[PDB]
Amino acid sequence: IAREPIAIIGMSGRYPKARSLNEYWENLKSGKDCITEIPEERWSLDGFFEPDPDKAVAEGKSYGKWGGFVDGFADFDPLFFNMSPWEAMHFDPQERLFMESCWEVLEDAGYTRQQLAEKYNRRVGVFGGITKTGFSLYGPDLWKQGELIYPHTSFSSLTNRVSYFLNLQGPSMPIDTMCSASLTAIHEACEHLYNGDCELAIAGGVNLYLHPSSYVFLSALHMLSVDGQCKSFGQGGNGFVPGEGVGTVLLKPLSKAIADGDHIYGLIRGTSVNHGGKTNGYTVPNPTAQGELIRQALDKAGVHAKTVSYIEAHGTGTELGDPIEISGLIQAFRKDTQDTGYCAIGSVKSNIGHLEAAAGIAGVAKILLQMKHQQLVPSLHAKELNPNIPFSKTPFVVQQDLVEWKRPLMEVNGVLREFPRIAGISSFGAGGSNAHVVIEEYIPVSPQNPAIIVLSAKNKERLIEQVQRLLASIEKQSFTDVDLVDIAYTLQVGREAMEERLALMVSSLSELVEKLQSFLAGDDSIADLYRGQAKRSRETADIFAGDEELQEAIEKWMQRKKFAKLLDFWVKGLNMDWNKLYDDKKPRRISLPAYPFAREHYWLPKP
Amino acid sequence: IAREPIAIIGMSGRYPKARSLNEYWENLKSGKDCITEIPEERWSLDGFFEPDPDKAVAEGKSYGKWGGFVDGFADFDPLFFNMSPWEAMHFDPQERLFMESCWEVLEDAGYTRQQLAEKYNRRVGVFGGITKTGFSLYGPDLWKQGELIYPHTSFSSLTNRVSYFLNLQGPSMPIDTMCSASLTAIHEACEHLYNGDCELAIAGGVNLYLHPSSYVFLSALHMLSVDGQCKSFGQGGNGFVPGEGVGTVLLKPLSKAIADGDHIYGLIRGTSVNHGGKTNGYTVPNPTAQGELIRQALDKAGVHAKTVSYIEAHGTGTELGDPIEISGLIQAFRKDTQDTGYCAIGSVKSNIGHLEAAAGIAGVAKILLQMKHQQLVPSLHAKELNPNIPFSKTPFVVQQDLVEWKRPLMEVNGVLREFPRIAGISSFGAGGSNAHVVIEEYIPVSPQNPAIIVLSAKNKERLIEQVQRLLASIEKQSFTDVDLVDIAYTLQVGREAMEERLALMVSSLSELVEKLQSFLAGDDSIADLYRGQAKRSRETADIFAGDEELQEAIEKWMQRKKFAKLLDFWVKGLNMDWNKLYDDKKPRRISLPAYPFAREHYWLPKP
Repeated sequence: IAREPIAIIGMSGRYPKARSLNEYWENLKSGKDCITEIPEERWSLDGFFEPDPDKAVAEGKSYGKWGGFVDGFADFDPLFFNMSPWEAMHFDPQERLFMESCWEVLEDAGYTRQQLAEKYNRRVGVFGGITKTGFSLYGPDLWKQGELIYPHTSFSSLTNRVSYFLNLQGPSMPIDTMCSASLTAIHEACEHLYNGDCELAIAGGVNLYLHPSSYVFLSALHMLSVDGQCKSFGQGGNGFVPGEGVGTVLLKPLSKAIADGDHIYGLIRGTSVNHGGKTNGYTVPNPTAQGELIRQALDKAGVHAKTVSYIEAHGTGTELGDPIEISGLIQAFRKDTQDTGYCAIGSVKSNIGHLEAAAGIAGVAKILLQMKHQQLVPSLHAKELNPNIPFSKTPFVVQQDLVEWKRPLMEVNGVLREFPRIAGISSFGAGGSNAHVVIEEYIPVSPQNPAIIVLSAKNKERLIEQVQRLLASIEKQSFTDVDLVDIAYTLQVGREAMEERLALMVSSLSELVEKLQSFLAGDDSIADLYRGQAKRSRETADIFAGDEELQEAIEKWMQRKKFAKLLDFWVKGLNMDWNKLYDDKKPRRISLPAYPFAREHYWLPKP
Repeated sequence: IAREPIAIIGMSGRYPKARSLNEYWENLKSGKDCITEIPEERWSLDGFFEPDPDKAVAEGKSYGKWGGFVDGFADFDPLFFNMSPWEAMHFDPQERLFMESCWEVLEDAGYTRQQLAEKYNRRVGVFGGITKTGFSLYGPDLWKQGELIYPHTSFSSLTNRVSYFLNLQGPSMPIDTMCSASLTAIHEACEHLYNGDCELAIAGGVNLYLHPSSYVFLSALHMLSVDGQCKSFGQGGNGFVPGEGVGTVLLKPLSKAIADGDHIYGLIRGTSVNHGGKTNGYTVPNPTAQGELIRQALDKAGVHAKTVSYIEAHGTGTELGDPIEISGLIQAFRKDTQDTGYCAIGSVKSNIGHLEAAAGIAGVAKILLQMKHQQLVPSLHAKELNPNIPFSKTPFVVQQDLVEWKRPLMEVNGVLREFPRIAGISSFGAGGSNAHVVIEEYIPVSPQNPAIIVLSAKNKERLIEQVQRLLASIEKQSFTDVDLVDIAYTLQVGREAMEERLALMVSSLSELVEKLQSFLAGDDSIADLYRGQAKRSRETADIFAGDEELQEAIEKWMQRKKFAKLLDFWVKGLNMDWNKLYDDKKPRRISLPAYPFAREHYWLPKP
């Protein structure tokens, strides 16, 4: 029997040359090649790089010097997370990026820690894909010099730190199935929702290259392309090029997501995992296993293969792997249809490289953005196709250009019928752990009644950045006055009230823009704008909170639109339940910029 | 609604001073303290050990020099696993131990890879607890000397290698929730059985200390006892002492285990996991979380707390942790009963130390052995109890001596009723990931018709060891002629036929003993005993296998008891289906010694 879909109600991500999901989409749309040489900051090429692959292996060197790298890999805001600068240095940057990403995904969804505790009794799971080690390798040389620095990678801490800080009591565990880690995390997250182990789940992954030995080892296994490219299904695919990233999604069963008014990116209709079993080699993929995997996900989802219109392939660009992936796909698909050339296929690995543990979540992000903008983006390095793959005899055509993503038409029974946009994504671990996920698009003020816009951050600098980023988002998302109430509501209930506070009473979006610009310009005496720190009136604020009579008065202030007094108190530290503003019709939560973390650089000292 | 229990149909384990489960039990029964100083083989104490704890931390040293260590930690039989000696050296010994343990657990259960493929379509999951890194830290010094040796710890490979070699296609993933890893693995294994992700599951864990930095780090966190003991619930508990181990269980739903005639160690009636959420410190356990965890497992199991008669506690022996564990337990228990002093409590950590990832499976092994022998063993270092814990006001009494384990009596409704032996086990990760499992005991030849005893190994040396170990087991398990048919059947269908073969036709157990002893003595011309290699008649054997007419003839040989010809051919490489021996009544599978792997030492070279 079929199960209800899992809604994706929040997403965060940083990928190569894409500090934000908006930049990620722009890069994907334009077919941007995000591969570069290793940054000197990570390590030097001298003594590391040897272009002759066989000589490189003989001399313990790497014949690859290319990768898709994330900017600010060592950036962190430890004060924000109640951590010391010294503590941060001990933390694997991968775990740091994931910490921020998990905070971001709650904010994207429009959730606070308080709401998760009150409404969901903290029943939130955290499933984090991770596989790379190497941070710890810097230890021994530091210890020889007497430094009391113990760099360590704790997979368990990847998720436990998040559960601790966000105050979550659902299952908290890392997923390491190598290259399929983050897609396996999504599978496990969904299954744990289905069996009631939690009511919400964070799923995702992270992948960074921190020590040069990672490249030396991949070279020793001849897994690297000498051309530094993932030529997904293209001629001359000869290995992969490594890549970095971090991403998460927030998951909740569809019926409840609709009931709670969440914004929905898409639906997970089915997921599957398996293992290849005994093949001709430990790292040799199994096309029969892959086909059964895909078929099971389709079956669980209730999806007919003729109605799948995009596949995000594993697609690492290997001579052996790429043709095997297509064999697996057609094995699954052909049980439903013999039709050919109707489904687009691609791989983001052609753009940003092989993100290993984070490859799945990166691919999911691509699918969701393709769904949002209803476009299919190019897949790179395959103008000439792998000649060993007979695509014309399969469902699949490698997407070469940016095009409209059209809803497909299938005959139910002599009647044409439009189907929604459905995509599949595969992720295959080198060790043989496989995962597949089937995703479907989601098809759903005045001076007399002004909006209350609130913003808050840990300090003035962060607050200013918040204002800048909100202004940019308003322009980028092409908001109008119709969106104002949603913006207000999201910032009200979807953001944690912090120390440095700002509040506005506005009648129009244009009004909001103007006052924020005046704020940034240094203008003061701005009409109906309030600034303050929560430390100013803390003793009084605490008295207000605990007191029945004083809370009633605040409620009356809200009922009678005494916003001047109300907003003045809020910026001074008085905490409110902004839901009290709304009698019956509650606005919707939408995506707005997450907290702009301090970008403080924390990386181990030279030995 | 309640779910049917998960049967434990196989178990393997190596623990400190216990190469076998039989030795493990003897140690537990006698209250043996298995803690020793660090073996010189692992690392030297010079430059490592400093008894002043605060001085040790200041100087990057360890104030602990004690542990529960497994013998043969670096032993492996790579040829057996189709691996090279060079390959083995690259493999983390933890992964090696787990590989052998997984092979052993199939054999204990009486399963072959072939049977798993034919009867269960390879739908077998592998869930392996692991958390320790350090093997890789030896890399940098080796690379400076130009060695092309890349020691690496791949959590994913822990399970993927097993899935590959054993040819399994169920979920294959490591579990790292720190100290609760292997108990979490059991939870995940059971849940994956319930949701149909597989039909059988291997669950367990492994834990080894391979690099001294592990102790230096535990010292830096002041987690080590200066007395090198886990004083579980005892006066002066002041930290833990580390410990090593590897263990696995094979799991299958009870109804099917009964149907297939498996031997059952016990029943998993309920399991639970959660996370502590926000506590006063990252490593500070949450008694309320623990109580809800335990209560959920009890609820899932349908177990009333008055009927639980033993708890295997996490019990690490810390000033803060031990009293919190009891608070959590009584919170769960008191929802069912206010009764006191009826349930025994203990921790194997008092015997073998804190096995971290493998602590859970070690505790499970203890519970099952206690159930098998219907005895409760001592818990050490608690003659004087922790004075901060008011045990007399709780259900619990620390087990001080070896005693009969009595089935408890509870009043259902004015009527006395005997209940089966039910135990709970807790495992708490330092990062806050918790697990609890509720386990219940399982309450179920002639010269004219001789038994066919078969043994086989990779070579003569291994075969000889097999014979020795079988003889020892016959004496140890106090078998009689009644057990002969089970022994025969288990060795027939529960063992993979290997290259070096031995077969006997016997009428009595005494006959079996005598002929095996003669074999070992070098006697030849032994009546009704056959020796051979499968390479001898390989070409002919292959012809026999593929041929319909020849197989019919073999079947007739079996039907007409032409064992002389039959056994002569089998030892020469002819493969048979021994089930053909049995018309209606099939004997039961029982526990017999697993394959005696070559003990070849593989450890990295000195830098």
